[PDB]
Amino acid sequence: MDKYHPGYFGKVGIRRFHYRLNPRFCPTTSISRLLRLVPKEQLEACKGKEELPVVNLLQHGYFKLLGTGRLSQGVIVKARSFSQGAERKIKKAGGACILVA
Amino acid sequence: VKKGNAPVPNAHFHKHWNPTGSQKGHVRCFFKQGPQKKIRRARRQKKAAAVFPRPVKGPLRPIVHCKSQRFNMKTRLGRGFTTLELKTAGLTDRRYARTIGISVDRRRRNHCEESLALNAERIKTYLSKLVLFPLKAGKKLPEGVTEEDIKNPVQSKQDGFPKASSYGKNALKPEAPRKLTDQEKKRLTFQFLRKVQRDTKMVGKRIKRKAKKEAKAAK
Amino acid sequence: KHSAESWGTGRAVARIPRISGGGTHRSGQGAFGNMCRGGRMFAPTKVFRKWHAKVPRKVRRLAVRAALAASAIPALVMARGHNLEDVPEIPLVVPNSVEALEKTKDAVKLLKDIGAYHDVEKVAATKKVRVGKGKRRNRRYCVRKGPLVVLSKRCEAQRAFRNLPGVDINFVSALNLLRLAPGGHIGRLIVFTEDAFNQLDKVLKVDTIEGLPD
Amino acid sequence: GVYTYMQFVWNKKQSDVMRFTQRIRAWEYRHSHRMVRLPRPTRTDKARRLGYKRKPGYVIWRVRVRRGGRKRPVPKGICYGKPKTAGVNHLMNAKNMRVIAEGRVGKHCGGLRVLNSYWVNADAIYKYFEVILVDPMHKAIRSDPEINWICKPRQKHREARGVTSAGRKHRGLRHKGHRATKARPSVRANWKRRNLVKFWRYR
Amino acid sequence: GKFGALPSAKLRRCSAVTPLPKPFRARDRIKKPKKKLRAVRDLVQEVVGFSPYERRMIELLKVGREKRALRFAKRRLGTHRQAKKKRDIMTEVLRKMRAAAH
Amino acid sequence: GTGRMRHMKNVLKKAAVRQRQDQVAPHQKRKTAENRKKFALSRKTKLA
RNA sequence: GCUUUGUGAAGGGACCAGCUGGCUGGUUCCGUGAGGUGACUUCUGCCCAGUGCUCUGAUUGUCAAUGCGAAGAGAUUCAGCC
RNA sequence: ACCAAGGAGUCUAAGGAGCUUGCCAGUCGGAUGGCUUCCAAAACCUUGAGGCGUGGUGAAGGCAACUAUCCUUCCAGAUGG
RNA sequence: GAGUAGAGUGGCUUGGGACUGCAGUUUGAAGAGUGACGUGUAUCCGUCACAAGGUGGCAUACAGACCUGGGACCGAUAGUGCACAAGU
RNA sequence: GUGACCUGGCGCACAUGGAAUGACCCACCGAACUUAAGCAUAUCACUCAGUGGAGGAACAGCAAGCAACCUCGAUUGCUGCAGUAAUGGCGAAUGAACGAGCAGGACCCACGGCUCUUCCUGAAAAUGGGCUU
Repeated sequence: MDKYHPGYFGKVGIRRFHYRLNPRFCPTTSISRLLRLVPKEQLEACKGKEELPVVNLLQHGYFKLLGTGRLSQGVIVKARSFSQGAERKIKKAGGACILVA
Repeated sequence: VKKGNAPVPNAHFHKHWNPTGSQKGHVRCFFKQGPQKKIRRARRQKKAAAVFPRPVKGPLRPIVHCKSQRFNMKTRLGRGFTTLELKTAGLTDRRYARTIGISVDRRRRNHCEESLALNAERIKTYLSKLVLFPLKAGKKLPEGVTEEDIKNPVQSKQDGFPKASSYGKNALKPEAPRKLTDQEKKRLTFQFLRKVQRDTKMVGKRIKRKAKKEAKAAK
Repeated sequence: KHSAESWGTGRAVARIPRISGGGTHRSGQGAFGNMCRGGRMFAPTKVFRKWHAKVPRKVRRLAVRAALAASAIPALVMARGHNLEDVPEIPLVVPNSVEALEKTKDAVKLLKDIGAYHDVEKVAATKKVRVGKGKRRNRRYCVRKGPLVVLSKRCEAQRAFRNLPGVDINFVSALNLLRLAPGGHIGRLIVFTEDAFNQLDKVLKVDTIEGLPD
Repeated sequence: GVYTYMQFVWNKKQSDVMRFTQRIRAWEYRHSHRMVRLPRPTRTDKARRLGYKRKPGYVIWRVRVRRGGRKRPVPKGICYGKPKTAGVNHLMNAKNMRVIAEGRVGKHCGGLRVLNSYWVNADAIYKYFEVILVDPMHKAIRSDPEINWICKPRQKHREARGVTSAGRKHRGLRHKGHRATKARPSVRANWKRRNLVKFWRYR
Repeated sequence: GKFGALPSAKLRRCSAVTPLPKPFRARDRIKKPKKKLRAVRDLVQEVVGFSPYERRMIELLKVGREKRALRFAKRRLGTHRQAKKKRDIMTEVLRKMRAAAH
Repeated sequence: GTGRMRHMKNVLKKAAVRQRQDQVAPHQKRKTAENRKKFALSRKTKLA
C-alpha cells in the first residue's frame, strides 16, 4: 500500500454535504480552438476589416474560455466565464469577451 | 494483494448477489429487451388504432427550459401549458382545452415573457392545425373545417412542430460579424467577474468599515 | 436438493458429504460434488453469461463492404464453392422485373437462365439430415448455401425465391453479413437486381474507391 | 361551525373541561373491555373528517394498546450472537400504537375494512384509539361511490399491509422528496431496486 | 476537468430573459389573517381556559420574569420561535385580564 | 397437484380453454350495447 | 442426626416473551425456601485484620436522571439541594 | 486389490499490462426510438441524453498553461538535403 | 385535518454526517401562518410547497401453476430427486 | 300514564371472514456462518429463517416535492448520475439523490390527474314504507 498507493489511509479536506455538481459544471476550451469554430468565409471577409465574427461557445458546449493558444485575428466571444489570460489575448487581438447566461 | 500495481479493488459484491443453491440472488437479466421492443411497438400502434383520429401521443405539451445551470440552454417538453398561456392563446377553460387535446399544468407558471410567448404561439399554431369533429355528426361545423377534413382524418406520427430541443438550438446561434461597441472595448470582463465575486464576500467587512468611518467622524 | 453431511474421519470412507438417512441405496452415498454421481457440476452454468457480442457500427459496415468486394471477385466465389460454369459475369445483376415474381417456377426459370440454379440444385441434392445430435434439438437438416438474391424493397420476389433450398433473400436497405459471408467465409454468389445494384453505394455511403497497394 | 368548535375544544386537551371529560372516559375505558364496539364516534368532528358517515355501513370500534416499548421475546433475556443484537429491554417497535390498534381490530373483525383511526384517550397503562370500519357487503356502502372503492378485493386488511394512515406514517411516507429518499415505493422495494445486479444483453 | 467553479448567472447579472412579476394566486390567502376563525378560537379559549404551562407562563409574566417564562415555553415547545410566539400570546392574555379588571 | 384436485383441475381446464382461445384471438363479446336492441327485436319479431 | 440461614404474606424463594398470569401454596413457624456437615458417643479451640454478607443516622465525603435558580441573542454554560 | 463411467482454474462486475481491428479531437452509444408466416429476441438505421478524452492545480474561497514571421534550450540520437 | 408536527431523552435505521427516517416515553405548538431549503444557534430577507384524511389507470415485478413459442442446453452415473406405477 | 331515549344483551334471518398457493408483492420480525487475515462498532444484512395479508399485479402516486436554474411539475421502471457526495476501529468496506434522456402520460381508473372533511346550503333532498305480482 505504501509503494503503489501512497495517499491511502487518511482524511483531508473540507467535506461538502449535498455536493451539487450541476452549478459547478464548466467545460473549458482554449483560444487555440476558437477560429476552428468560425466559418472561414467570415474569417476571410473579416481579416483586416473592422467587423469581427461572433463565437458563441455555449453553442458548442464550452462555458469558460481558457487563454492558451495564440489568436490570429480578433473575434467576439460569448461565454459564461473567461480567464484573464483569455481576456487579455482576445482584447489584444481586437475582439471582446461577453458574459452570457 | 495483487503483487503488482493494479488499483485498489473496490469490488462491492459482498452481499449474496449470486443465484446459487442457497440464495435467490440479486440478479436481473434483461433477455426480454428484444421481445419487449416489438411488444412496446405493437401496443403503441394499438394505442394509435384505439385513439385513432388523434395524435398518437395526444396532448400538446409545452416547451420548458431544462432545469439547472448545466442544462439552461437545452429546451424540452413540459407537462402542460400554464393557464396564462391558455388565456393568452384564447382559451379560458382548462377542461375544454384538455378535451380538445391541449395539456394543462396549473402547477406551472411563467417566470418570464419568453416562455409565455413561445407556448402561446405554440397553442396558436395548434387550434389552427386542429380539425375538431363536431358532436353528433351533422350539427354546427367550425371555421376552417371544410367538410372533407372530416372525410379525411389523418393521424400524423409526430406533432407538426419541430423537435423540442430545436428551440434552444436556435437561441444558440450567433449573429453575423459586427462592429465593436465602445463599452465592449473598455469593459474588463475578468475584472467584472472578480469584482462581483469579491462583492458577496465583503459584506460584513463593508459594514465594519462604515461603522469605523462614522466612529472616527464622531471623533 | 439433499441434506447431505460429511461423516468425518474415524470412519473408513472418504470425507465427501454423504446422504443422510438410511434404509435405501441412496443413504451414505456421496453428494455435493462434481466428482459425485447425482451431485452438482463444477461451476454450474449461469444465465448471466455474456451471450451477445458488441461490434462498432463502423466495423460492421466495413465487414459488409469487404464481403461485397469479395463477392465481386470471382476467384473467391468459386473458391467458396460456387459453379461459375454458366455464370456470365460477376457481380450478377438482374432486371428489376424479377422483383415482381410470384412463382417459384419463374424464380427457377430466372436462376437457370442466369446460371445459379446449378448452385441451387447442388444445395437441394446435398441436403441431408444433420450429423451428430443437432438433429435432436430442432435442427433437423444440414443445408448448404446457394445464391443470395438482394432486392431493392419488400416485394413478391421474396415469396417467389423463398422455397428454393439454398437461396436466401436480402435487401440493400439492410444487408446482413450473416448472409454476405456465411460461416465467416467470403466470396458468396450474389444476384443483385438492377435498382438494388444502383443503390448499393448510395446506401453504404461509399464516396470513393480506395487506393490499395499492389 | 359545530365541528370547528369541537376541533378547538379537542385541541386544548390540557384544559380543565377536556381533562375532566377525558378522565371520566379513561375510567370507563378501564372498566370496559379491550375491544368494544362503539354505538357512535367519540370526537364526532374527528371521525367526520377521517371519513365516518352515520350510514348503516360504518362502524366504530375502540381498542387499547399497552404503553411502552417492545421487549424482544428471548427466553431469560439471553440474546445469543453479538453484543449489538444482545439488547433486550430498550427496544422499540417499528409500527406505532395507532396501527397496532388498527391491526388488532381488523384481525378481530375479519369481514370489515379498516379506514382511519384516531387517538381518543391515554392513561398510565394504555392508549385508546377508535377505528372506523366499513362493511364492504352492505348495499349502502356498495352504492355510495365515495366509499365504493373499499369493496374491491385489493382493499382487504389495509391495516395488515400498512396502507392506512398510521401505516403510511411508520413506513416513512409522511414526507416525500429528500426526506423520504429510500421510502418509495417501499423500503424493501427500493433496497431491491438499488441492490439489483442488472445484466443487459450487451453490457 | 469539467467541473470547474463558475459564477452564477444572476451574480454575473446577465439576465438572458425578462422576468414576469410573481403573480398573486388563491393559495397565498392562507397567509392572510382569518377573523372568523380567530373569533372562534378566542371564544373557545374563553370557554375552556388555558393549559397548566400556559397558566404558569401567565403567572411568571405577572411577577415579571419574562425571560424565565420564555425559557419555560422553550423547554415545553422546543423552539425559540414557538417560545416567542407563546410568550406574545400570554402577554396579550395577561393584558386582556388586567384591562378587563380595570 | 399431488391429490385429486377434484375442483381445481376443473377450474384450471376452464382457464386453459379460455387461454387457448385468447391465444388464437382476443375476446369479442357477443352481445354489447350496440347490438342488444337489434338482437332483442329480431328475437321478438321471429317468435311473434 | 446436627447446625446456620431468609420468611408473619403488600413476605421468602421463583417461572414467564407477555399478562389483574401459573408455582411453592389444598401452605402459615412443630411451617418452611437456601446452604453446610453427616448415626450414637466425646468435643468442636483462637482470629471479623482481607474478601463476603448484614445493620445504622448510613447527620462528614463522593454520587445519576428529572426538577427548581443565574448569565447568554440563543444553542449552551455555571452553582446549590433531594 | 481390479476394471469401467464420472471427476477438479469456471462464469460474472470492475480493473491492469500487452496484442488486433475501426474511427479520430473525437469515439462509443443495442436506455430507448424507425422498420419486416417462422427464420427475426436477428440484421439495418444517428432519436440519442450521456460515458470516457480534450486541463490541470488548491483544503477551500477559487483560479487556469508565456511566446505576433516560424521555432522552448542542451547532450546523445532515426531519417533526409 | 392536534396528543398532531415539533422538542428533551432512549433505541433501531440511513450515505444522510450537533442526528435521513421510524418508535417508546415526557413534553407539546402555530393556524395575525406552517413545513422544507443536507453544520447546531440567534437575527434579518427570499424561493418552493400547503403535513397530520382518501381514491387513483399506465409504463413495472413474476424461478410456482396452467396456455404457448423457442434453444450453439443434457442425452439415462447426464438433464429435475423422478424420461419408468417417484416424492414411489 | 305505564312510556321516550341512551347504553348493553339474548335469539332469529340475511351476509362477509376463516383455509390453500416451490414465482412476484405489502407490513413486521429477524440471525449467524462469513469478511475485517484476530475481534468487539462495522460486514454479511435492514438478508436467511419466523408471523400476518393479498392481487393479477401489489406498493407508490397529481407535492407541506426538486431546485437556486432561462427553473421544473404525480408516482413507477430503465439509462445515467455513480462507485461520485457522504458514512466507516475514516479500517474491512459501505454508498444515494436531483438535474438530464427515455418508457408511460389510449383503454376495462379519473370530478379525463383529483376529492373528502373543513367552508356555503340545507324541512333527509321529498306524494310513506314493506311483502307478492
